[PDB]
Amino acid sequence: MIQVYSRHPAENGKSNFLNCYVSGFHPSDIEVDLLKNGERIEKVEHSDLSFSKDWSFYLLYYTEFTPTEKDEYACRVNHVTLSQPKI
Amino acid sequence: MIQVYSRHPAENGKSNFLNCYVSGFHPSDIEVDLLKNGERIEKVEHSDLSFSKDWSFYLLYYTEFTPTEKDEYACRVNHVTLSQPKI
Amino acid sequence: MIQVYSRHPAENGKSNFLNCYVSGFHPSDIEVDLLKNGERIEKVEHSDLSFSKDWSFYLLYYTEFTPTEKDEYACRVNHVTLSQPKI
Amino acid sequence: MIQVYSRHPAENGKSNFLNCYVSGFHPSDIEVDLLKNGERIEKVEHSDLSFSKDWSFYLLYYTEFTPTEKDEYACRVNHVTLSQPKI
Amino acid sequence: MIQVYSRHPAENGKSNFLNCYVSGFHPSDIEVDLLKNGERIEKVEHSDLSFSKDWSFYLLYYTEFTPTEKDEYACRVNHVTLSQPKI
Amino acid sequence: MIQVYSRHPAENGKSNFLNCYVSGFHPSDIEVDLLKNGERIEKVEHSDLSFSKDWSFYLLYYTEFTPTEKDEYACRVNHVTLSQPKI
Repeated sequence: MIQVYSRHPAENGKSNFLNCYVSGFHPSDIEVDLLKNGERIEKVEHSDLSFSKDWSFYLLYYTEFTPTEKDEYACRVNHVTLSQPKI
Repeated sequence: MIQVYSRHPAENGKSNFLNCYVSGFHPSDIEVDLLKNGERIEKVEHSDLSFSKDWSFYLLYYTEFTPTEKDEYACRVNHVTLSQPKI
Repeated sequence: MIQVYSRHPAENGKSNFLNCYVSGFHPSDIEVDLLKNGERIEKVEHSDLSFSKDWSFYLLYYTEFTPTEKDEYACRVNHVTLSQPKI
Repeated sequence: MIQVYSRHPAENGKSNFLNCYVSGFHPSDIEVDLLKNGERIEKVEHSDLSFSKDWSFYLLYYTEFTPTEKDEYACRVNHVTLSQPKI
Repeated sequence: MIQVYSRHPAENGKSNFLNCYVSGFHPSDIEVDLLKNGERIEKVEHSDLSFSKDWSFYLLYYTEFTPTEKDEYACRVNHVTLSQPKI
Repeated sequence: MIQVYSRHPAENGKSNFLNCYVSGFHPSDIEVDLLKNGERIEKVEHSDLSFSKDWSFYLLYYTEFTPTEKDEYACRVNHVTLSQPKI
């Protein structure tokens, strides 16, 4: 007998907002599961749940890397109000 | 006997809004599952749930990488109000 | 007999907001699990849950790395108010 | 995996022979069985294998029991030979 | 894994022979069994294997028991030979 | 893993032979068993294997027991030979 009681009442402005510049590897809210709720299981073999192997931002082989850039970031944010009254 | 009680009452402005620039690898809200609720299972073999293997933002072989760019980011946000009254 | 009582009532502005510049490897809110709730399980073998192997920001082989850049970061944030009254 | 190896090579003159007088309750070679060889059985309920309840040779109610008998037992057995050579 | 190796090579003149007089309750070679060989059985309830309840040779109620008998037992046995050579 | 090796090579003239008079309660060679060989059994309840309850040779209620008997036992046994050579 397994009983699970999961509650997530409220979320306000969870993630990734009001950003001038976002880049790169940013996966979010990803759920990978096997036999999350299991009862009376004889066997389970050869399970592979590897998310990734190698993280390399710059991987160059016999390369000539010459980027020229002049980037100006001038984002403006005014009067942002977040309210979560709870009674 | 397995009993699950999952509640998600409210979400307001979850993700990825009011952004000047978004790029790259950003998958979201992805669910991959096998036998999430299982009862009286004899066996389960050779399960592969690998999400990915290799993350490489720049992967170059015998390359001449010469990008010239002049990018100006001038986004403006005014009077953003988020309200979640709860009584 | 397994009983689980998990509660997450409230979240306000969780992560990654009001940022001038975000880059790199930043995955978030990722859950990988195997047999999270298990009862009367005879055996489980050969489980692999490796998230990653190698983290290398700069990985170069026989490379000439000559980037020229003049980047100016001038983001402005005014009058940000976060309120979470609880009664 | 259940393996049963039952051998009964030889029987010679098993029972109830060369008898002058046999009477009464003598049942023989009676086998009563339920699920003699069973594998992976979830449940089994309300099994009744009672052979008998009450043994009463003389059961009399308000009876007048007056038997007169003159019985002579004069059986003769000569030169009975039992041979079971085993090589 | 259950392995049973039962051997009964030889029996010679097992029981109840060359008897002048046999009477009463004498059942023989009676086997009553439930789930003799069982593997991976969750439950088994309410099993009744009672052979008998009450043994009463003389059970009389308000009875007049007056038997007259003159019994002579004159059985003769000569030259009984039992041989079981084993080599 | 349960392994049973039972051997009963030889029996010669087991029981109840060459008897002048046999009476009463004499059951023989009776086997009553439940789950003789059992492996990985969760539960077993309410088992009743009572062979008998009460043994009363003379049970009389308000009885007049007046048996008259003149019994003569004159059985004769001559030259009984039992041989079990083992080499």
